[PDB]
Amino acid sequence: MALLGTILLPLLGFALLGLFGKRMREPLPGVLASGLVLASFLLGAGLLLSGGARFQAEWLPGIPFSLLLDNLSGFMLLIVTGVGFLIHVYAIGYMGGDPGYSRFFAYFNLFIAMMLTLVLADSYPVMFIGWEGVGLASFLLIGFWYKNPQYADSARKAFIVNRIGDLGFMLGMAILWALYGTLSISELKEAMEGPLKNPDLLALAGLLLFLGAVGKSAQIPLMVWLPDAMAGPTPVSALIHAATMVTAGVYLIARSSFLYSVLPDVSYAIAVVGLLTAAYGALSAFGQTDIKKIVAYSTISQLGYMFLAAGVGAYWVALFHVFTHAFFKALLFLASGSVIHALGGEQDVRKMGGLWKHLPQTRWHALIGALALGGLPLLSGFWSKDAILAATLTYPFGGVGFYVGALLVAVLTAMYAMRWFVLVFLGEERGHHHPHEAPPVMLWPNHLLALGSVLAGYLALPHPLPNVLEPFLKPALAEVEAHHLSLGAEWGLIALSAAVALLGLWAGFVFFQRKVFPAWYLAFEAASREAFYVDRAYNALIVNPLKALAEALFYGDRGLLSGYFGLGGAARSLGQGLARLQTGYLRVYALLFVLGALLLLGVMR
Amino acid sequence: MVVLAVLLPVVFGALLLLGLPRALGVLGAGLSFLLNLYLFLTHPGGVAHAFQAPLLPGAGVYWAFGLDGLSALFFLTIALTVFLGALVARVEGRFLGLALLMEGLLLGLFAARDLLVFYVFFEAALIPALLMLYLYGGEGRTRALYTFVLFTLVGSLPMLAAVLGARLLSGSPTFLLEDLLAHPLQEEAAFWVFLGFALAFAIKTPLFPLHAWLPPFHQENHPSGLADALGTLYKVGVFAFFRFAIPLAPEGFAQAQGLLLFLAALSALYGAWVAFAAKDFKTLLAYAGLSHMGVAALGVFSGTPEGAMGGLYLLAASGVYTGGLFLLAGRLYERTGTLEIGRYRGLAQSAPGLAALALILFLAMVGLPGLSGFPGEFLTLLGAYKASPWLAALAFLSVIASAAYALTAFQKTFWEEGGSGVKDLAGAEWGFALLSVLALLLMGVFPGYFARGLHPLAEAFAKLLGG
Repeated sequence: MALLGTILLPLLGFALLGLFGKRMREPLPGVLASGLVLASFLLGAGLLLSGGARFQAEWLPGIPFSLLLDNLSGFMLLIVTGVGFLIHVYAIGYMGGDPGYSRFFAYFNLFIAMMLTLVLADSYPVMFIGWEGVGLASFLLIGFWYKNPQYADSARKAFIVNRIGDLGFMLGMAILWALYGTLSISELKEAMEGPLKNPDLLALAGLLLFLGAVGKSAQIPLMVWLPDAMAGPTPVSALIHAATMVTAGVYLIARSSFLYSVLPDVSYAIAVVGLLTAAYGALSAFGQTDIKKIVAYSTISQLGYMFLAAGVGAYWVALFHVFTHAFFKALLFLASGSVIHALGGEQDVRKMGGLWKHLPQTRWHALIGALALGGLPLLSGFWSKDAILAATLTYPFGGVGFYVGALLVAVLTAMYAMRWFVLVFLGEERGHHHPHEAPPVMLWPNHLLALGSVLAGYLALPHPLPNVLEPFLKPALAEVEAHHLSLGAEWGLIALSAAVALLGLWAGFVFFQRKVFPAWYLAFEAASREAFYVDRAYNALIVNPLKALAEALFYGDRGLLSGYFGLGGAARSLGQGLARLQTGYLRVYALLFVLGALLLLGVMR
Repeated sequence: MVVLAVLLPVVFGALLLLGLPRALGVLGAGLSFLLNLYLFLTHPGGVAHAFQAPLLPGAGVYWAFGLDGLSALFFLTIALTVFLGALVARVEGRFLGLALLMEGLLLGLFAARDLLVFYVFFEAALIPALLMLYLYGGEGRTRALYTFVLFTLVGSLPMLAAVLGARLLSGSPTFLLEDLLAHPLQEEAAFWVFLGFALAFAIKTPLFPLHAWLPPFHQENHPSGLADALGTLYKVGVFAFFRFAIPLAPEGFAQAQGLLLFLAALSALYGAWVAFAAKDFKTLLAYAGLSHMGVAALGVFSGTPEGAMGGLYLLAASGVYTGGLFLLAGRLYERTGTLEIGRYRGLAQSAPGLAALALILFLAMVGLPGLSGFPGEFLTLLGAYKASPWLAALAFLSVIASAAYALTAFQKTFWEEGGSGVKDLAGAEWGFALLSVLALLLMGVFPGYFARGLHPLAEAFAKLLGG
């Protein structure tokens, strides 16, 4: 019951800031929200340290309300609460002079409470409640400044894609109800081991669940909806791309590990899609001329990395990548937000350059972030990315091409991170920033974020060094493991990863300081800027034809109603043809009389 | 007892039509709400307040009334919805008495314990609707009226022969549903009676090829949408299916199940899809109501007591929030004067809390979890997938088009660039919004508490389709 108050708090907060909301001074919404986030972090750490929590309440007949707080749930809870409070303070700073402060923080409280309801769940319906609640809050916050049509269609497309994924989720849930009749991950898992039945149906439910996960974490083909989330405020974009709404997909695989571990083709396909998403994000990142989108495509590549990890069965390794990511991508995004808060929201790259010397305490933040994303050999991202690279080979499903693929992806991530950093801070001088670039309580929580990013790190280390997260995560759930490993050659692989990351950093350094940009590279960069002409096709044969069929079926309904009118008109026409039978000459009336009487007398036999 | 709760809206509507003043009808609807909620509590079962009186002893007709669990929450739904529509109305055309009359009639209709009384109210409810439609607005008012009335009547009048057959061919002593259920109809005789039931109930469900009465009906009513709210409450078809049509003639329904599920799925998809092309509020909401009836028909036709209870719960809540959206559109019309979705875009900045109310109502519309629509929607998915996976899957390419049309209309109406600025909120709209969202949250968050009484009926009448 105390576990439920953690979620109840950012409901009272949201109700206050939504109903009355602007009846408070400017700093207050952040104060209340941050207090609720911190008092949920505290009461969740206290419960987890106390061994765990369980709560059951009455709901739909056969479908009760089950909350389960274990190691895997508390891990996500602590992550989300800490990053959310840090982004809450950074938003207290960054939101200034903007109306809707209460709107902002009420949506924040709603987001946090719904994400907690999502992860803290023993029943799939509650997971889906959290899913659609997160989609709602995200669609709301992306369109926070609603006066712009440009930043409305973004959230529109976002929630449509989200609901496509959620429909896939609903169909998988209906499948896992028809078969067993439980739909509670605990008892469904305890009943699903042993006599598996209709393996086609099990793999199908897994396929639809993964389809929902793709929409949630913006994988192929639903990839396109994430970059437009640049429209939302920067702390919103951090919360959506780093701590929440993307971890839901990998967490679904982490909780359904019992299902996906007995599905070799399904897990192989999940790894394939993770690799494809990583490649797409990496290839199309640097061509993007906007800071937010060039970071969003890196988010795409990193989520592809995480799905690759969770695809081969490296669930604890995928959660390692999730931990590292939650640190460094929040660093990146809050850095970009302080940057455009210094330049008055200019929000471009080609209109940037030479911000290195100008900016104290910001070049350090951006450099730390760019190194973690590129995987600086001594940084958390390095451990996570190379643990995934190894788990590719060691864990099942083969990992043959995926290893060299992810290695080249590391090259490209380093390259585009260097492009970002150079074109934003080096190699020209443009624009204006006089008065106030560095804020206290904006760069201060970013300080703690960057520090943790540097030292997230060594919780998961190759087997000579302590792997702290594996024994914490494995016993509660994700129980099954079957993987080879080696030594000496594995550290040679670590050395290959470190060398590749450094060579990619310097390769981006030279290529993006050069300004040579050869003929083929210019076309490549242009195509990458337009996201490889994906949206043109997406609006070509699906969306615009859906509009066309809406219009055509409206025409068809018009014609159906006209046909009913034609029935009425046939009735009246038949009526007047029978009415014209009464001419008025008495001889006609007597003839028809005698005819009818004869007919009647004939029928009587 | 039940009789008083049923009659109170009728007599208060009389005292509004013949007597004065306008305001007393609001408190009459409130008193109905209170009494229907009280009768909803302490409910032991069907016998709750049993009432038996003779109507045609020689023919076998009795005034037969009582509260099921289904009748209880439907009483609550109607009383609440009509009271909201009474306070916020702003119609003031001196016809709210007709709306209270229709409320009492629908209450008696759901309280029908014998078949003929159900049929009687089913036919009688044609009068208010046509009146408040005809003399209170619309250019093609008489023509859309003739369309709707001819549809309903062509469907209904052969159903009278159907009910005469159901009484006579089973040798039932009276029209009581208890007795008629005790004497089932035999093969090659339940066929025709169920077919007569299915035409009359489908044309009023409404289903795809027969939905043509709904947009013209909803457009030409009083633009405040009170008549539209009650007409949306007039889609009671599904109920009669589950309670009357199927149990009384399941033999033909056994064969017609595939076609009925197909109609339900195709209706849902077509409505939620064409709602996108709708350029106006009445057409959009008409197609939405058609979608909801398609999903409810799917849930009922699927068997699967899960799907049956879900379809009924979805039907009740969908009536609620669709009437709410109609009243919201009527209030924005009264303060603006136009229902176009394109024009008057800036509303959200001028309207502080009307946008959030419209958003909550729309979210419940597209079936967002945490509101009343999601329990029934998902239970219907489960039951239909049990019945036919293909039809539930196709039919549920609906949340996509649902989200599309709801968010498109909400954005292009409220969120975009500011216009002149529009009236914010009325004093009655305050209690209206408060109670509406309160009910939505309570019925969506705790579908455990409600819908418990729906489970025994559902499981028994679904196993009836078994061995």
